[PDB]
Amino acid sequence: GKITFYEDRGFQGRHYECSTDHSNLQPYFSRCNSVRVDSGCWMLYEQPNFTGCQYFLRRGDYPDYQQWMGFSDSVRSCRLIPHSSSHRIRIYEREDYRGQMVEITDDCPHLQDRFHFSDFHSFHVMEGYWVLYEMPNYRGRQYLLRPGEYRRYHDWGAMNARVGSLRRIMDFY
Repeated sequence: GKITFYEDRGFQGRHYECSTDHSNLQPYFSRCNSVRVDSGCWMLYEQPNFTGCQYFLRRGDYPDYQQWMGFSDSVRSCRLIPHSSSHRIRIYEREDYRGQMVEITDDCPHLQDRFHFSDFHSFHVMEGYWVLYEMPNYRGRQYLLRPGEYRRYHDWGAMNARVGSLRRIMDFY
């Protein structure tokens, strides 16, 4: 993976070339107003130690933070998402894997209109890496879901339970 951060929009000003996870990007730049993703899928985080708002980026040019649905120009830590050869998640109606459940291996641009239930409060990621989104069609607040268990929204770093869509992370081309 290779990603480059730029302090000013349109790929200007101080920049930093990165090919690894970083828990603290503050030594290399103080703001991030544009990004070039040479390769790989990335989760960027507004605050150090993979905290605060999260944003999914993949190969391509992002001349403004709005292009990664940024809340601001803050980017202070990052993860390079490893490859997933398959994706499998269980979606549950209530917290702690209770209520109705559905298991999917594809993307879901609208949770509400698609299943036999209309409420979504816990997830079990069996395979692969996903991005959970606040709103349908992959908009709003973004949350990385890694292989593992998410009993309630606190587990995926949300301030509340609002969810709308689910996308597998895979490299473009």
